[PDB]
Amino acid sequence: GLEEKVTRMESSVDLLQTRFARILAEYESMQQKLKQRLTKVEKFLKPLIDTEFSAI
Amino acid sequence: GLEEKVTRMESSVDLLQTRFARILAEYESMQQKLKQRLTKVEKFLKPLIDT
Amino acid sequence: MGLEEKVTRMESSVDLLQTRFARILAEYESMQQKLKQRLTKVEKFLKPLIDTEFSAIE
Ligand SMILES: [Zn+2]
Ligand SMILES: [Zn+2]
Repeated sequence: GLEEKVTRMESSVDLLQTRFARILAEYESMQQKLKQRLTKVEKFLKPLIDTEFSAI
Repeated sequence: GLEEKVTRMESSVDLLQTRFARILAEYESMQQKLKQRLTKVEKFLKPLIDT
Repeated sequence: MGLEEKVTRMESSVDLLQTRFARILAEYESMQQKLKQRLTKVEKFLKPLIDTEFSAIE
């Protein structure tokens, strides 16, 4: 019965990794979009930032 | 012998899954707050930033 | 032979799972802190600038 249990556990752990992989992929994809958005904001503001702090 | 080892691996997976669920939940919640904050900021700069 | 072999392989898979994720978790905390710092600088610059130069934007 033990070998049966461990055989099944293999597929269960595989299922878990597949779930995890997708949840992570989605988190990272969103993280990626926030960075892109943030970077556009920083680029847009760069001239204003420099106007406040950097001569010439 | 092997029964106790397998039991211990079941518990490890259990703990790991639980750590994952809770920790990813805390990261997703913080990510939402960052999105909200970024959306406010962008609202100030529209429609200029989009153009 | 079959049983012991599965137990051995399973031990290794579970170790790998736990290590992989300790590593992913470290990258997240790092990228999230950096994102927060960047956003915070933007916010801290933009509020007083709006207030003093571009006031109707609010
Ligand atoms: Zn100025
Ligand atoms: Zn091990």
